[PDB]
Amino acid sequence: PTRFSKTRKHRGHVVGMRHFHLLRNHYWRPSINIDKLWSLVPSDVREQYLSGQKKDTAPVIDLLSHGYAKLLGKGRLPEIPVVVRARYVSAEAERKVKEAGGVVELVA
Amino acid sequence: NNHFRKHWQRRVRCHFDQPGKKVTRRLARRAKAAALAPRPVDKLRPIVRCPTVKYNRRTRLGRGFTLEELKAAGIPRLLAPTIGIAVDHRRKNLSEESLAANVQRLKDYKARLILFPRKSNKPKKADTPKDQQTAETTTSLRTSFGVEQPLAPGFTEISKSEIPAGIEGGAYRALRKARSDARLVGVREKRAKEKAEAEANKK
RNA sequence: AAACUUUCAACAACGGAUCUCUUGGUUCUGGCAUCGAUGAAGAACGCAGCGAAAUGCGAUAAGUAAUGUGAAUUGCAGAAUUCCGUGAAUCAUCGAAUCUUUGAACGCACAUUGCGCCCGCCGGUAUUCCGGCGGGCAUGCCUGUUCGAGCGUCAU
RNA sequence: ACGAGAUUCCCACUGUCCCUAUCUACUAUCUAGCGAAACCACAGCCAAGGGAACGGGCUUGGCAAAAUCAGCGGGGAAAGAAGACCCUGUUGAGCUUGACUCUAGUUUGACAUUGUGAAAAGA
RNA sequence: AUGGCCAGAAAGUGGUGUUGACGCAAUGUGAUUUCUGCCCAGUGCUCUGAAUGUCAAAGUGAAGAAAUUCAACCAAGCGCG
RNA sequence: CCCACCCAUACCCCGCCCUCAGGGUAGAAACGAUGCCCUGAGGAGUAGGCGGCCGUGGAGGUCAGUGACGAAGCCUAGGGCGUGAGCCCGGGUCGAACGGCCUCUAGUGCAGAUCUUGGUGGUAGUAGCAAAUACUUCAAUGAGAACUUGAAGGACCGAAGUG
RNA sequence: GACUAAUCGAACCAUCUAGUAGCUGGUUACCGCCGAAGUUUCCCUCAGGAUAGCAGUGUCGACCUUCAGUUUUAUGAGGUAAAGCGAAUGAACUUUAAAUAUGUAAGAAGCCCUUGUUACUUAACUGAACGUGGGCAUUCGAAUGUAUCGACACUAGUGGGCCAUUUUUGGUAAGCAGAACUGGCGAUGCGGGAUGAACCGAA
RNA sequence: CGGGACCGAGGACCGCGCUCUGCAAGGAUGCUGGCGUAAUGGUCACCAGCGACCCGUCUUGAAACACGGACCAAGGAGUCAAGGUUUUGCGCGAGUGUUUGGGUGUAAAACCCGCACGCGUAAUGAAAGUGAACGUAGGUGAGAGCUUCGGCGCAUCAUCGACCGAUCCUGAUGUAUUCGGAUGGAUUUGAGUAGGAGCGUUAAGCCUUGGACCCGAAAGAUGGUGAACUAUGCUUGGAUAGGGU
RNA sequence: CCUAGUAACGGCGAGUGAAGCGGCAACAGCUCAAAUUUGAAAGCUGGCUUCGGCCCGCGUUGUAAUUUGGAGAGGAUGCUUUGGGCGAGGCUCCUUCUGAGUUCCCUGGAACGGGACGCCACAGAGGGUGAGAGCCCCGUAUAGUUGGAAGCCAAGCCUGUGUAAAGCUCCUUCGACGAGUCGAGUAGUUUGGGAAUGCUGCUCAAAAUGGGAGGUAAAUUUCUUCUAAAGCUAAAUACCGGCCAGAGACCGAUAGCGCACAAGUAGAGUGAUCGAAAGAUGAAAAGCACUUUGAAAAGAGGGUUAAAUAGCACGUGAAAUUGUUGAAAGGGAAGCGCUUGUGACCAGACUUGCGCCCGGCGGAUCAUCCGGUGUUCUCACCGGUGCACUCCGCCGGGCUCAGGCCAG
Repeated sequence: PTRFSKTRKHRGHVVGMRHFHLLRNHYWRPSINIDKLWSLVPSDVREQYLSGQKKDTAPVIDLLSHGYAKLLGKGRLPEIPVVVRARYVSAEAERKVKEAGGVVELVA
Repeated sequence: NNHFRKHWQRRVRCHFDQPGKKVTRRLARRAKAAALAPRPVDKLRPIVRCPTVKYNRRTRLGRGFTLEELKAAGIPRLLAPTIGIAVDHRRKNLSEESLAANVQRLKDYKARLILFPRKSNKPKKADTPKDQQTAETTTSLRTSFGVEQPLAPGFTEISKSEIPAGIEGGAYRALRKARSDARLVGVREKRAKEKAEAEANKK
């Protein structure tokens, strides 16, 4: 607004390579850490797994359906076997999934 | 970074006509629906998968059904655009799955289709009889025949008895190995030809 | 003391600010597609009982016909209207018409109301003279018709 | 020879001067009528002091009496003087030259337009 | 004169030109009289006189699997004389 | 060398204004708590920075707002309030609208720009109305006659003319 | 360099165009609270730059720690005056010791001791540094003052100006020209110097 | 113990006290007179004593010079847009943003809808690529607040460690015997991790680009109009006493 | 919209800058050349028609049918498909018509203002009418309702049926597909494509699983995508021109377009061009009869009007500046600040209130109790009861206090 301006108060006193034809769809690969991995489970079923009411069932999580392509290994996981389907995975993330008791499945 | 070094004020576009253009589009759609009644306002579209590795996780509506899809659904290519089916001769079926899905889509549409005779007093065998011509109908094929599952389900439950064993050696090691052979595919072939030539020379 | 100069006040002057008004601009939005050789846009000259302009119109000239409304127009003058009606009006609508000289402008020209040509009709004693009236006479190109030219190719 | 070209001198001649005076007409003047403009912060007597070499206004003095008319050219005003001159420019423009980059014109070569035959020399 | 001097964006374009050396075009000096200090050869003027010394494009040859690279040849002008 | 005396916006005491700082204020008889009560210190200002308020055109809400028994505007040696920008009233004129409060909004505040447009002074009843030889008498007309007319005179152009 | 419609070292008309200027002029109510500055350091200069320093609004952190254009104490520079040489020796003599301002230091955030290592150093486990542990709160170890804290963020002007006292360096026939500190002015009214940028008193 | 001047802030009581029936003790009362209106007070004009340069701009350090101002009314100059940045207010929060579009409507309003997308949630490297826990998300010294009074210790700061990417060195088990890169070190590096903080919006300051606070050049360019003046030329016309030699 | 100020381009850097995907709006597909109809040019312009057709011709150097790459041509095979004519009804466009006070009172020149009593409302948008009007008038809202024209959509209903055309399925075979064009070199220009862009000129100049493209030059071997050098086509998109219409937190006659007016006019310039100023009496002209003075313009009486303090100089009527009247000052400037005085002119303040003691009046809304009601649940109001030593006003006195200004 004009009436709040200072002008109204002052009234009276005045490297590397080049990539030709770059396509970002080649390099699209969003990543998610394992400390966000259980957030992809719906909240009710997630709470049932965390409480321990499913001792005969293991969850399968597809990252590509959630919009992620790579699983990274920041954080820690609970002792629940989880099947993870991903295009890419880091070595620490796969190690921590194996320690938690699940398996990392590679998809395209 | 402001790009105002040309005569930018000569071609400034404002959008005060946004509500009026919405009103005009709605009036045109109402007129089109009234002219097309009782047919739907749009054509049946196939389900296709988006290109590139970024968008190949999601499906959407395409332009039209292929000739192979129409032939496998038993709809002639001259009859198809006259009964609300869009036809695309450019698209091909490189796999069974999309072909079968679109054929089932066409069969569902043909099962739900009501076809009035060209002459009311001379019905034909391919036309819908008058006692079946009355039903509750739809006027939006994009709504009644939308993409129900654009993405795969992100969550599934299995028992721990059927957890897969996994790739031997690890998924990370499998990816590194696949990249290694992809980079070294030519070197192994060249050394194999060299060894074969040496063996042929000194057999 | 007056006059004079200046100041203050009232009233009167000068001038057109202020206030209020707005058949006007400005901006946005919605709808529509319609100029011209069947002569446009523009220009000039004329037309009302009494107008110079603006507006309207074209020698049928502030206009004609047709449809509708239904009693005016107005500054003056002069006439209304059988009012129980083919009917006032500077009325509206508008399908029929008129539409001067020009202008892409078209017989040749135009700084000329200059000079022609072709075919009819009429009038004056008129086979010959004179006058008037009407219809025509640009260029490029297309299709077709008809009349032609050339040892260019042939038949005979 | 010719010259509204620049210069020195001689005779004649005379108000150029000694040295000014006088006359005429039209103005200026006064009246009737008609009637501007330039310019104008405010105004207008001086002397001494007012550091920045400047006072009209300040300080200290001289002084100082309405309203006016004809003249005058000291001062203030007054010069299309916001001129001229000097200085500065990321200055503009005209002009010159083996300044830079270009270019009209001119000149030379090649390709095409460009065909039919000979005679020699090569490959 | 298949020329010179010009003009035009170009033209089956125009001028000089209805012209032809007693002519046309461009310079310098500027009536008449007087009048050409002495001698050259550095800049310049012009000589198709021999050279390939510089030497563009096109063309020719060699190597390479090719892109390409390397060689001679090389007009006018410059250079030399 | 000595005594008294004069006075600055300096110093002392008192009042008031503002700013800053430190306290108090609910089993609320309790307050524009954005208030009120107590105490102390300080007060110049260019460039510059910040805060609060006044005013103008228009918008929403509100004041069951004002008004032909007179809105707005204007004049006023007539008053009241505010440190101030301003606000309010009385009197006269006048004729159709306008205002207060809280938010919203801007083409919002002038002495200058050799500013723009319009209007008006002093100068000033002043400069001036002085080239082309020149006018005069009677009568008529008319409200009014140097510059209208008729007659009577006097002159000028002077035939490359004032024809 | 004349003329080409009062226009000519390149006419007039419209448009691009509200062309550009670092140069000139102007830039609109009030009150309140603060409030400045002129080589500090670096860069090739003038037709140069940044930058230190000085300011205002906000905040935040325990606005915790205290610090200070001051004096004193110890110790430097200035041993320079001075007293004596019945002290020695002879400004350069000294037992002693100036005025003027000036550097450094004056605590628990400190002081040492011990332990070892050293890649420092030393003849050297020797000093010192690095750590380790312990002892020291009996007075926290001069005066005076202390609404004076610190860190961010954002914003602004000025950043090789004038005058003067003192110190110091050079000079001129005489004038004077450089630096360093301080004060005043540019921004400032008041009383007195008759008057007034630089004087006195006082804001 | 006298003589005089100026002032009277506050508004029940509370307190310190004293000379204690009361008081000069945390701020003036008592008595009396005239008048009750222009008498006091105020405004305007004028005289008188004292005081007092004409404003704005420019310049430098400042004056002076210089520039603008005859007078009055109305008009008249830091605006808008886009993009950043810091701060304030608001909503939601590891999410956030309905308004390109669709639905709806009392119709440019309001209300409703969701896919994609932007920003943020992960960085580093030229790239290929790889990608953040030894530990109650670590130790030490501070640190508001709390405490069962032993300590626990937010934000933040200092310091020592740990992890991820990049650079250099070594090269393990294995093996498409030529691939793979574990393990261990050494440097700087990155607003990297180490118990997310952002997204949208409002308001203010500042910065960048646009005519960019307003007025002002000599200029440059594009397309047109003039030889009625004047200059030269062509065609066709016209004109110029009397003397001397 | 996003991609994205990204890939990329750029002296001495100022700067420049797309595209694929993705979401949405809107969707619609096709026609030739290259084939022999060859058992029949089956095609077409024009002229004359008796409206049956007949002629002059075009054309075989190719007009019809068929085919267009998604294919098709030829076979096989067995089923499907078709042409006309009515048409209820609906929509678009001009037309007839629509509710309610001029009721009473006051002010006013005039109610459309104020007060009262009503009414209409799917209409309280707007305008006019002598001042702010839902009901005075035009219109406004909604369903409809008259009359007319031309189109489009359309539920259904009558009839011919297969001479011919058309679709589907399968296949040995065949399967023509655009040349100075593509491409290459060079030059200019352009682009983010100054290593990967497009266009044009000159030179060279193709091919048959060939050719183009696959954003770093080349060779070899592959792969993936289309099928150039012929052509048509609605929609979503643009719009300072034209016509019609509706609006606005816009401007209110120096503003807003140059123009609200006989404005692109008057006027200027040879010309190209340049280009203004200028709105408002009053509700109604009722625009001043008549007399008088002047040659006249006009003036004075007298009129109109609600008002001439509205007189075609016309609503309101500021300032600069001017005249008259009144007051004042003035010995070479005025103007301004502080403080008295003089003269002129003014705003306030005050006028008496409160509380007692008597006397005289005029009334029982005194205290208590009862019932009802409401509340804050113990406080009140209402109805009865007071019978005048109690309450409430009034009128005369007397008393105390507080009251204005200047002073001792």
